[PDB]
Amino acid sequence: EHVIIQAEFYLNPDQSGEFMFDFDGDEIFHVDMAKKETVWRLEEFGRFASFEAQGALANIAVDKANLEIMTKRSNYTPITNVPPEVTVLTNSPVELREPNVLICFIDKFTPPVVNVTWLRNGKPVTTGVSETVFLPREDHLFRKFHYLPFLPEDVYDCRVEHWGLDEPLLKHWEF
Amino acid sequence: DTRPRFLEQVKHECHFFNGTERVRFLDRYFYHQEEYVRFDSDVGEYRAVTELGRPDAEYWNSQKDLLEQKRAAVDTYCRHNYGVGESFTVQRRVYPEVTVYPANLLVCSVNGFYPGSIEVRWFRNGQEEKTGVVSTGLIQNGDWTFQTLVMLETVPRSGEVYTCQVEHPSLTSPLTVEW
Amino acid sequence: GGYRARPAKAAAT
Amino acid sequence: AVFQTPNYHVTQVGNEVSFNCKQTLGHDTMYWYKQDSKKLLKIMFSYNNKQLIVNETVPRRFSPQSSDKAHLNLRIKSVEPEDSAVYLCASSLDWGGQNTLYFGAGTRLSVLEDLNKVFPPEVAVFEPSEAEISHTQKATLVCLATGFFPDHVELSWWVNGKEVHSGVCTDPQPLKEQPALNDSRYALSSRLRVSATFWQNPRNHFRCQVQFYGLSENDEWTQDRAKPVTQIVSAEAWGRAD
Amino acid sequence: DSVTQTEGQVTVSESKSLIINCTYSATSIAYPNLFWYVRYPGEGLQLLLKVITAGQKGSSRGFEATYNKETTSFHLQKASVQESDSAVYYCALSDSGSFNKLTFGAGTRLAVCPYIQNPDPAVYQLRDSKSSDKSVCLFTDFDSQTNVSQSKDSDVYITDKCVLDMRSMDFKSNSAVAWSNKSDFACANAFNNSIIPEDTFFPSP
Ligand SMILES: *[C@@H]1O[C@H](CO)[C@@H](O)[C@H](O)[C@H]1NC(C)=O
Ligand SMILES: *[C@@H]1O[C@H](CO)[C@@H](O)[C@H](O)[C@H]1NC(C)=O
Repeated sequence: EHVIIQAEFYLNPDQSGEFMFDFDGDEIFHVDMAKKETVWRLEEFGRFASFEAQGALANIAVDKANLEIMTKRSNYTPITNVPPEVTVLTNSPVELREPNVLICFIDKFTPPVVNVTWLRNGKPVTTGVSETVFLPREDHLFRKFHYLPFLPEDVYDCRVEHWGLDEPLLKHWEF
Repeated sequence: DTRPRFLEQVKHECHFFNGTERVRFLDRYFYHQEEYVRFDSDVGEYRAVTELGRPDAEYWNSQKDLLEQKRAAVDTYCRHNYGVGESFTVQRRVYPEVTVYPANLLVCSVNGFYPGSIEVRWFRNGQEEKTGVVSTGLIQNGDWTFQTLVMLETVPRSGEVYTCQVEHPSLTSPLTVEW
Repeated sequence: GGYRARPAKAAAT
Repeated sequence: AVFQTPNYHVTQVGNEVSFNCKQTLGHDTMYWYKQDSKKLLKIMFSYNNKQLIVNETVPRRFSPQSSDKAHLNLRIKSVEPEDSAVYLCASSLDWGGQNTLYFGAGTRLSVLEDLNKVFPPEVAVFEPSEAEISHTQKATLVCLATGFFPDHVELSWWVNGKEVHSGVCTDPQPLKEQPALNDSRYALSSRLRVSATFWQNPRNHFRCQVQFYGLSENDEWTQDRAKPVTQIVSAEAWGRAD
Repeated sequence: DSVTQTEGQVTVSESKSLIINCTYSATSIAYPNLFWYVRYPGEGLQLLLKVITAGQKGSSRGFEATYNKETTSFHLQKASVQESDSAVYYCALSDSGSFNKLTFGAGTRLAVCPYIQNPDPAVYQLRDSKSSDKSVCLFTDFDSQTNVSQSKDSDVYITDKCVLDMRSMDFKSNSAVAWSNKSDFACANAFNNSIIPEDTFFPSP
């Protein structure tokens, strides 16, 4: 009926870790390793519950030490890249002069490293966007969500760079 | 970049059935995307999924108070975290916005609802068409909401009144929209 | 209330 | 188990001390606790997989170290009189609050402004009374260990060369000879009771032993009296028929 | 975060019931766990019992404690205390929603006094084996009701009462020692500041 997953990972040699709680596919919260802070997916969540992010940093410290032991066990065999499957979409029916937001959904990929940008008319647009952390999967690949509010002559692309891709993948959405 | 990557993943899964009546706990460790050691509350001890986790299973199961701690995880960890977020996770109810419009085939946009359990039904004049129930499937917006487009393949003739009915656990009665 | 994290155990060396 | 060292140590203000601890439970998390002169237990540090996770506003004076999951050491550079306490080492399965802590025997640290106030105990054994023998058919020997500081002592009775435990009562705490002064010497008593026939045997030997933990052979000693080092001071008595 | 428990030492006769009060004032504890630790004489700290869920109770060695989140208490109880239960009991508090960090109470000292079936109170004078001009006074074989008062003179030294067990004869006795370097000091008046039985034996040396 319900599933709660506490997902953690660490990646070498990039030296980046992450920690989050998943509830039926949606993130409850994650822990920003840089600021040592707990970041809730919804601002309202932080007013109903609490979590000391210190315990998340300690888990990542153990995962980093475990990774070398596992890498040394496997005779330093690397991970084979898996190309992602982007899918752009809008969350509401499109109407001119009425605001909306695009969703560039990256799916089924590994390792968890992506260079994602928003191209408008061939020029990047970095104003007002929002990003989510890497989300876990049953097959242990990853998901991701990007958002861009806008107002519907303008063409919008979602450029995605991944190591498992020979060329940067473009996904177009115009009205 | 040319240099290779190395991935370590840990997942602590709490599986619930009929609330907290039946709880199963999993302590899973992964290398790249391959599980090598796992604790299961049904089994009761650590087991090696692959040959790579055999030392951890042998070493962990021998630690003092380890078996007593993991066997109590369904109570101290799973059933605890279930009640911490129960008010805004298990009981989160957001009512759906239903919009009917075609672009002939009619489209019943159902946006911004939660949770994912939902039922959509077309009605020609009160009969509930079956032929032409093309659905785009349930999709997750990642912001604790869902949406799904439910198209119908029919020729609207004269004063025929089509009805998109929506049934969701947030409501007490079905929601209907017409065109 | 407060959320509790299952700590990550150290691998065998 | 959880082993820690040393058991006792006495040093002057400003010196360095090193405590070492090891646990064989396969545990990931180890702790250091301080028990002040008021028996109040308070955490100091906590390590998880060779890394510090909890520092309870401990002065920079203290320097914990751990290069192995099962080891945890503590070094106090330039000790102060406030550092005189009992330091307990502990270990837990992990840093989860629902885990039991397994504690070691402890390290009793005594920091002094003047090492000239360290004295070993003088031991004396008092033979049973004729009245007690003829009134109860039992014989009690009283041992007095007096004039020692600090209170790092371990008393034990020895009958015919073997350490005995039956019929022994030792005071759980020493008393201060001049309780007005906070640096006062201590005194401790103990009483071994045997049957009158066993005491009236001349071939039986009774010895009160007091193990004292004082200075080491390393520290220098300016005074004229003998350097109060770790030593054993004993008093003995043989049985008498009449 | 603080823990309050029964202050000082508690003296109980054997087979009597015991209650050791403990209350915690969780003010910022998201997930409190309650602990009772014990330190028997000559040993180190060890867990007596613990409770992790807010409603349940833990039991060990005949002891019993109920985590009661409503009165934020964790009182320790036992129906019949044994002489082996004499120890120091510590009430502890941790937050499971954080790193493990134990906040301890001041600790409660328990002294279980046995019953002396055949008391024979007396004060004897014992002379030293080396020198004969030194001596101590021994008050022994008195009932467990008798309380030995500590000295109120810096030159008179009186120890607390002790219980030794001669396990071959299966005999138990109480004893306190008193000595002094004062000239007018005698065993007849050494324990005058205590309430001893009237039939206390004072032999003439
Ligand atoms: C992202 O860009 C950086 C340049 O700063 C590059 O080194 C890295 O390989 C890129 N990653 C991907 C997945 O394209
Ligand atoms: C589900 O759990 C409830 C208690 O929360 C119980 O009353 C009910 O019978 C359970 N249902 C089934 C099918 O076991």
